[PDB]
Amino acid sequence: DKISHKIDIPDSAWTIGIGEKFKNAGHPNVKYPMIDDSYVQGAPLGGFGAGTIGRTYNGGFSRWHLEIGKNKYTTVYANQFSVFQKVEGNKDGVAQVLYAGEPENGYLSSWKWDYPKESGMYYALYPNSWYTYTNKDLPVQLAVKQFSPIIPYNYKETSYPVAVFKWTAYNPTNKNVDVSIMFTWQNMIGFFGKQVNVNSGNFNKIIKDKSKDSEIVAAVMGNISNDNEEWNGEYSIGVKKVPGVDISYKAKFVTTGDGSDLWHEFSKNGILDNKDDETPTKQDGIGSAIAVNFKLQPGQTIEVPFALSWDLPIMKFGGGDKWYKMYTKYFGKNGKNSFAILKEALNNYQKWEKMIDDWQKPILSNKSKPDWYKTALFNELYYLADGGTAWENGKVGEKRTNNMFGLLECFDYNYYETLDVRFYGSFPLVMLWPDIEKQVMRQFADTINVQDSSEFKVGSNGAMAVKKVQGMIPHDLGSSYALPWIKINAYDWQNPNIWKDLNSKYVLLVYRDYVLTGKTDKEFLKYTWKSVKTALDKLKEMDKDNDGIPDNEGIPDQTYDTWSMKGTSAYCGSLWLAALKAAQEIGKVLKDNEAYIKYNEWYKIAQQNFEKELWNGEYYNFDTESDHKDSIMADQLAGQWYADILRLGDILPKDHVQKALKKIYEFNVMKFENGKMGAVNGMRPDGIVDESDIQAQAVWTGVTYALASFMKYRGMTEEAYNTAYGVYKMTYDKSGKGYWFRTPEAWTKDGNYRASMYMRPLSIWSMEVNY
Ligand SMILES: OC[C@H]1O[C@@H](O)[C@H](O)[C@@H](O)[C@@H]1O
Ligand SMILES: [Ca+2]
Repeated sequence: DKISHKIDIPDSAWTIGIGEKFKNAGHPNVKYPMIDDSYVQGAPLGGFGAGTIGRTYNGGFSRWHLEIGKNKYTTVYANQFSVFQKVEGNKDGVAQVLYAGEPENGYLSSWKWDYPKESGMYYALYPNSWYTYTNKDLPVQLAVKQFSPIIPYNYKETSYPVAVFKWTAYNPTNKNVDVSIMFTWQNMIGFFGKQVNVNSGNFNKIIKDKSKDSEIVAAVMGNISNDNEEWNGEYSIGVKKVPGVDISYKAKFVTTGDGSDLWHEFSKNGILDNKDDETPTKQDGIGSAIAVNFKLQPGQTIEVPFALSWDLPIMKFGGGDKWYKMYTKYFGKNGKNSFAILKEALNNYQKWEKMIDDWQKPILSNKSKPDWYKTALFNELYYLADGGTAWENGKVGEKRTNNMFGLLECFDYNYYETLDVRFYGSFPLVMLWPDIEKQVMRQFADTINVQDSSEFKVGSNGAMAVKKVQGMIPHDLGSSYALPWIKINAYDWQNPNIWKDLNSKYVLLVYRDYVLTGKTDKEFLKYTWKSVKTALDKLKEMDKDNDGIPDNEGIPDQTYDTWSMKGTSAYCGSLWLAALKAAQEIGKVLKDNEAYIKYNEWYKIAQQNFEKELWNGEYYNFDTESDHKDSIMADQLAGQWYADILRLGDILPKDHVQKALKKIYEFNVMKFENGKMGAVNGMRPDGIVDESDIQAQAVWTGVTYALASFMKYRGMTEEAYNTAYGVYKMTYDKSGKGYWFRTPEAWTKDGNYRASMYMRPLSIWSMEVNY
């Protein structure tokens, strides 16, 4: 490996060998079908609301999130980078697809597949990833840096459906070498969203943009139809000329054939036929190819950028609603703009690299923080783009001043912005894209007094319940299978209208968003104040025994939606205390004296009673009435966690908080697989895992990172990092379970999982709240 020193890979990048087999991978631990796309994954490409494309460490374009809200894992084998190399004065050269694999069927059988093992590495530090190619049969070594412009406090480039591939080639040998790099892409119009005739009308064209001292050559892969539908638009790939390189292209090769129409040209001398051909296809799949060729002298390096764009302006949801995607604000809505997007990237990618370096640098340059932590912190952010993210710029047909946003909980449970989960998972948004975060919270504020009296069947018990009760915060803002933002509470396993955490979590999220954006946004507090008061007043009515605290009802009436709580719970009860303290503080800011007085009085009574009912001398009991009420819950003081972040002070005595966190570390972490897998949710006082429910005996990745945050700002530094380390290790390490770029909700002690690609572990960013 002589190429690594010509490029700049941070030491904290996650790494794996190209073609590496992983032996220890986890699988779903549930009874019902659940997504398992394997460990062959990589950092995604694409902006927020754009649809994303997962290119794996083996090089394939395989995890397709272009249909917003859907996860489709299938390798489109035509989509590749390939290399030709010939030592000057040899008879023949060699050509190789840079993919550690081959197709299932006979299509593209002419190409040289099966990039060999031990011949390159993949590196990822989201939003950047890299591949190096150090192959004994390729005298020139190559690397590529690939990324999309995901940039905090930037709501423009961050939305773009674009990826840059910046190649570096270096000749360490004593001979001249002829080198070509070729990007191939299938015209994927009709890959999703088209019910019949999936290739029909697809056509490819070549654009040559020759301005002064500059040239871009691109293929635009579209359809002759001007229908404004989810399936229609354009893909583009292309390259920018640099000194020393020539460009060649082929507009049309057949992807549903043996591929020799393209490959006979490239394998001969690395130079394509430059044949334009706009003939539309009928049944056959087609694609385009863009190549560069250059000669490298001994010791010489060259850099060449390629790019990929996709203008698919319309997202459709299963209930029928069609929306424009966010990026259409900047490029237009007609679906004929892929070249413009591509050109913008090719002309500005160096600036974008610098902007990415500027935001990563403060963390990367802090030498008190271990590299493993940095690996997890940046790489967990894959989910903001990859989580079915929807960001609308208008309903198709009919303009407001805001752009509605939603991130899925996950794909298995296809719910937008699940509030009991976003309590943990929305940290990166408040800290890095706060205008989005406030928009999401205003969305929730608007739903609080919605009433929907129609009934649904509750999954856990078969009872019928009202869909949405006035004054109760909803569980979620709909499903991609139905009507995001319009039909809320898509979730039905439990009835969220009787949850005891949603209303308190809502208030805490509101006050968080004010505090962590500098305590200046009074207008945001004003917008949400009526909803905050309503939320707390409604929850207070669920106090059945007059101790001033809502009563859990002996069912799973909160985020641990199979783990029953009864009476006063540490979890919901601490959240209630913190929510009351937040509302007091908002009361003061807004000069609502009577609210301050009321919530202050509620707080004093509740706080006194919480302490009396649950403090046992070492920790706070799980609750006052359950069968294992004295279990040690990892999340028992979630309210105090948030109160620390919100600078609300002590809701409980410092000494007791400290004792409880020490107990959690000593038990839930260190007595669960030697502290190498995170914090188990429930432990019995004798040091054995609580087995009363599957949730009690799992580690929740987001709970655990949040607990690490809580420990850290209570000065338990070693405990904090050791607790977080088990999550990092299981996710990313060779001794883990192979969950990189699909961090799950939960795993049991065997390492097997529930719900890959989950929002909750974005809570790692709560470990950085001074950002
Ligand atoms: O894993 C537990 C989670 O399951 C999801 O299906 C629910 O939508 C969440 O509210 C819950 O917290
Ligand atoms: Ca009560």
